Amino acid sequence: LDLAAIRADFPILKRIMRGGNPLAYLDSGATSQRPLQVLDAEREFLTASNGAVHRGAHQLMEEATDAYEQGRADIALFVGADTDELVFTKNATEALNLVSYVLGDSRFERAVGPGDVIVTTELEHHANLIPWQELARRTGATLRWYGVTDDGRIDLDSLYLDDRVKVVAFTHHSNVTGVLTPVSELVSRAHQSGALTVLDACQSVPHQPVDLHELGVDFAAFSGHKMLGPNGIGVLYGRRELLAQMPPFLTGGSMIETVTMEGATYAPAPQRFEAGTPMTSQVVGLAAAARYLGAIGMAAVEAHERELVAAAIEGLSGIDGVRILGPTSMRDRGSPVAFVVEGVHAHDVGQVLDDGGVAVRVGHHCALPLHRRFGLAATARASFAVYNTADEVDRLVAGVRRSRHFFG
Amino acid sequence: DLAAIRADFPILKRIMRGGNPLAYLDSGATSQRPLQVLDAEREFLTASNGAVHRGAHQLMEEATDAYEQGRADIALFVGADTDELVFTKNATEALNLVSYVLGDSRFERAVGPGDVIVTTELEHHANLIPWQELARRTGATLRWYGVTDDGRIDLDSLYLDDRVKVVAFTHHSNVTGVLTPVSELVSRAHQSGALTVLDACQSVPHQPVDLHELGVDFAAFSGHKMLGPNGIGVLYGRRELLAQMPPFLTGGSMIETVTMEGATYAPAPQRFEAGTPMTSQVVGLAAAARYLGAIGMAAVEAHERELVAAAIEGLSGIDGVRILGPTSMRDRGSPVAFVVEGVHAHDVGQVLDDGGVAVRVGHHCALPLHRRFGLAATARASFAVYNTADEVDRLVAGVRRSRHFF
Amino acid sequence: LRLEQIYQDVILDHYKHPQHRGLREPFGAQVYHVDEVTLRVALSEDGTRVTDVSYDGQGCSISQAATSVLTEQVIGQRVPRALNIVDAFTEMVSSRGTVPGDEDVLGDGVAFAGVAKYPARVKCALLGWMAFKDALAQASEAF
Amino acid sequence: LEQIYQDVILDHYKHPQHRGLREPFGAQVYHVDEVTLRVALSEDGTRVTDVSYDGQGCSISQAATSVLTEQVIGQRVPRALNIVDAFTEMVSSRGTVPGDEDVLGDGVAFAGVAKYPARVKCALLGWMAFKDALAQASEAF
Ligand SMILES: [Zn+2]
Ligand SMILES: [Zn+2]
Repeated sequence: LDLAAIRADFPILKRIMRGGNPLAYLDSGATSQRPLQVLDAEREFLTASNGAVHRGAHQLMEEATDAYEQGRADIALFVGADTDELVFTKNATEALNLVSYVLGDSRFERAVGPGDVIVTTELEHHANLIPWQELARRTGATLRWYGVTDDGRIDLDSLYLDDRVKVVAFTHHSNVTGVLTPVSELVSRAHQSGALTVLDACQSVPHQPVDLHELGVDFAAFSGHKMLGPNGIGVLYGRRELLAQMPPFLTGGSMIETVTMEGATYAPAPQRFEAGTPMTSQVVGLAAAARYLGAIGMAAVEAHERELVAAAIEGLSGIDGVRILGPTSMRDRGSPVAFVVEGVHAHDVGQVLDDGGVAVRVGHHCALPLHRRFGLAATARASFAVYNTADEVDRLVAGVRRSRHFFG
Repeated sequence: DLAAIRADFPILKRIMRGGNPLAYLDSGATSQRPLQVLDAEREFLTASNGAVHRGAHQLMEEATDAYEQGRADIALFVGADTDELVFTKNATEALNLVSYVLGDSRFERAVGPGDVIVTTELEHHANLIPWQELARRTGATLRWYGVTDDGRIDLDSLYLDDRVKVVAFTHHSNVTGVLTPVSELVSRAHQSGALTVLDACQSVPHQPVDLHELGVDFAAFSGHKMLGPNGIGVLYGRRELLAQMPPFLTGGSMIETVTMEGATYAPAPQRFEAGTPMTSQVVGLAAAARYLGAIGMAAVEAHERELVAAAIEGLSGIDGVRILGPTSMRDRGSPVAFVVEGVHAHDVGQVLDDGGVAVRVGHHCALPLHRRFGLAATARASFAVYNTADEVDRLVAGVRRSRHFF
Repeated sequence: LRLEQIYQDVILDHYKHPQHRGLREPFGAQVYHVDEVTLRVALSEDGTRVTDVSYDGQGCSISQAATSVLTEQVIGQRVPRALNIVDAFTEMVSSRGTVPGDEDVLGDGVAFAGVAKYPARVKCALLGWMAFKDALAQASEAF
Repeated sequence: LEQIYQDVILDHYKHPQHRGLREPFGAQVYHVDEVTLRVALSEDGTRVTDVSYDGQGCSISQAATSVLTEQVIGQRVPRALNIVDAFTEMVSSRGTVPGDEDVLGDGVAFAGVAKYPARVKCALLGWMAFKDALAQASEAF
C-alpha cells in the first residue's frame, strides 16, 4: 500500500486535537472517515445531475436514474452480488429489521410461527439480536442462540440445530472480538434444517474481500458509513429467488404497480423494498467508496489491517494487567482489539488516550450480552482502517501505559 | 433578492442538452441544494465526523453536539419541541412508522377489528398504502374522504363515527396544490377520539408551519424537498404520545437494557432511531432550515404564489388546457398540474424538456386522484423559492409549442 | 431542430394514422401491459405464421406509433422471425444511440432510433413490442 | 488532564466515604457506571441522616458519589435539593459556571469535567440517583 497517498485522501486526518497532538482515529468500527473521492462524487452529482429517480421524464431524471442504478451495479460488483439483489436502507440495522419483519408476514411462505425456532448468537451486535427478539414476540416463535467460547468465537458445540430451526442469524466478523466466523459451516448446518441464513457483514465488507454468492448466505446486511461511504445508506443483500417470494416491508410510492383506494399490487424486487424517495446522492457516494476500496484491493486492505491488529495485541499484551476480549491469536481474526486494564475503568482509559489525541470507543460496543458473558461492563476498543499506521498503534500502547501510571 | 438566492444554487447555471438553461419546475419531486447546505455537510464531514451518543472522545462530542443542535434547529423551524422529532430515511418511512406502531399490541391506541382508519382520495401513496397494510394486518377497516371537483377534500363525503381511530390527510396536495382545512379535520377527528396524522411534505418547504398550532398528533415531512439532503425524513409526534408508543425498528442505540432473553427501550425520541443516524444529513437539513428561515417562509410563500398565479393565468389562456385543481388562488399553492387536449402528457413533457423546462409527467404518486378525474397522467409544474417569472413564461410558451408541433 | 430527431415523420404518421388498431377476432392470446395496451395475436391454421395483431389502448405518440409499426413488421411473418424482429428492435432502442438498426429487419422500426438517447421514452417505445412478445409466446403455447 | 482529574477526585476515588449499603433507610434506587443508593431521613423527616451506596464505575462517577455524601448528609431536605441543582448547573455549563464552593464544597473540583460533555453523565450519576431516592424517602415519610 502507498499509505502516505491513501491518508492524503482524508482531510480529517490532518486535524490537531484539543490536547495538541495530530488525530489518531482508531474508531473506524463505529464510523469511518471519508476520502475526497467520495465527498467529490456526491457533490458533483448534486450540483449537476440532481433529479427524481425512476419518475419521468426530463433530462435530470434520466441522469439521476443512471447514477442510481450504476451505483447499485458498482456496489453489487464489490460484494459479489447481482445488481437486482441489493436493497438500499438507511443503515444495516434497518436491513436486518426488514428481514425480521418479512419473516413474520403471513404472505411469506417461509414465515415463522409457534413451534418454529429462530437462532442468533451471544456474540452479536444488538442490531442482529433485538429484531429476532421482536419477531419471536410477534409470532410466538422461540429464540435460541449459540454461546461464545473463552477466546470470543461462536461456540459451535453450544447449540444443535434441529428441524424446528427456520432462521439462523450470525455475524461474519465481530465488532468486539474481531473473529471471522465459519460461514460455510453455519450455512451447512442451517441447510440441514432448511433454515434461512442472515449474515451481519457490517465489519467484513470494509475490512476483507466479500463475495456474497460464494458465501451462500440467504441475506446479508452492511452499512455505507463504515466502508468510507456516506451516512444514511445501508444495504440488504437477498438471493434473487428469495426476494421474488417476499412481500413488502415499508409501503408507499415507488414500490407499487397498481393502486386503488381499496388495495395495491407491488413492483418486483428490489424496487418492492424501496418505499419513497431513495438516498440518491448517498448511493453515488457509496459506489465511489466501493470503487476506492476496489482500487486499493481488499486483500491488501485486509493484510494491512491484520499487521496493525497483530502489533496492537503484541503491544497491549506486553502491558501488565491488560487483557484482550477476543483471541490473542491472529487465526481467523481481524479488527478490532477490545481490552480491559486491571484497576483502570474503560472510561478513564479512553480519557487518557483522548488526551493524547487517540480516539477509541469505550463501553459495550452495542454487544452487552457478550460483555456480560465475560463478566465485563465496558471495554476500550481500538479499531483499524486502511488509513491507520504503525505509529498510531504505538501511541495507543503508550496511552494505555500512561493510564496505568496516572491512576495506578 | 431572487438573483442572490439563485446564485446560491450551482445547478441552476447548467445548460441542458437542447442548448437552453435549466428551468427546474420539479421541486415538488426533489428540490435543488444551495452552497450553504452543501458546505455545512462537507465542513462537518471533514472536521467533526465521529459516532454520536457514544463515549467518549472529542470527535464523538462534536458529532453529538452537531446532531442534537441540528434537531433543535429543525424543531424551531416547524414549531415543535426538540424531543418531538424523529429522524427517518424519508417522509414515507415516517408515515410507515406510525402505521406499524398503530398495529402494535403494546400501544394503548392500537387499532383492531371494528376500528376504522380514515384517509383521503387526494393522498399521495405514502399516506395511503401504509393504511391499507395496517388494515390488512389488524382487521381494521379503511374509509376515506372523497375529492371535490376543484380538487379539494370533500368534507361532506364522509361522516365520522365513534369507530374512527385514525384520520390521515395531506396538509398541501402535491398535485392540486390545495391547502387543506386542518383545524376542521382535527376538530372532527377529536369527536371520536381519533389520532390525526398530517402529511406535511409539501407544506414545510413552501409555507410557515407550526405543528403545535396545527394541533395534529403526528406529521411527516422530507428534507430533500426543503433544500436539504437526501436520506433524511422527519416524523413529528406529540411528546405525550411518543411516550406511550413502543418502538418500530429495533437494534443498537434505541435500547436501555439487553439480555439474550429481552430488552427495555430508551425514551423518545431515541426509542424510534435504531442504528447509526444520518448524522451529516441532519447537519445539512438544519442548514436548509436556517437558509429558508433567513429568507422567511412568509416571503417564500408569497413568491411561490405569485409564480403559481401567473402559471394558472398563462396556462388558462391556452385553448384546450385544463388545470387539475383550483384555478382560484384561494387556499391554494404549488403545484400546477394540467392536461393539454389532444397532447399526451409524455409529449407535453418532452417538448418542455427540449426547451430546458423540467416538469414531472405521470400520476405523481396520486393515482386514485387521477382516476377520480378520469385521467391517466398530467404534466406538473412545481415552484420553489429559486424560480422566476421568466421560467413561468417559458412553461407557457413550451405548452403552446407542444400544441403547434402535434 | 432536435425535436424532429426523436419525433420523426414516420412516428407522427403512424400516430395520426395507426394501422391494425381495434381488437379483432379470431385471436389465440390476449395480454394487457402498462401508456397502456391491450393486444391480441392470431396464428395461421398450422401455427407457423402471425396472421393478425390487433390492439387497443391509450398512450403517448411514441407508444401508439411503435405499436402501429410493430403490427406492420410482424403480420405475415413466421413465428421465429417475428421474435427475431422484436429482439432487433429491443437492441436498437436500448442502445443509447450506439446501434442505428437494420432497415432490412425493422423497416419503419428504424425511425425509433432517435428515441434511444432518451432513456425515459424507451419504455414508451417498448410497450407494444414487449406486449406482442408475450401474446406471441402465449398464442404459440395455446396452439 | 489533571484539570479534569483533580487531586480531590482521585482522593475520593481511592478513599470513598460512606460506601456500602447500610440500614436504616427510607428509599433505595438503582441508576446506570451504575449505583445502588439509599437515603435515610431524621425522625421528623426534615434532614438527611444517611446516604449509603454501592456500585461499579469510573473514577469520576465513584468520586462524585463520595463527594455527594459529604455535602448532603446532615442537611435539610430542601437544602440538599438546592445543592444538587447547583452541582447540576455547574457540570452542565461547559465551563461557564465555576460553581460556588460555599454551596458545593469539594463538588467544585468537578468544574473541569464540564468541558468534557461525555463525562458529565459520569459525574451526575450519583447526584441524580440521590435526588430520586430523596424524593422517594420524603413521600414515604
Ligand atoms: Zn409514453
Ligand atoms: Zn464513567
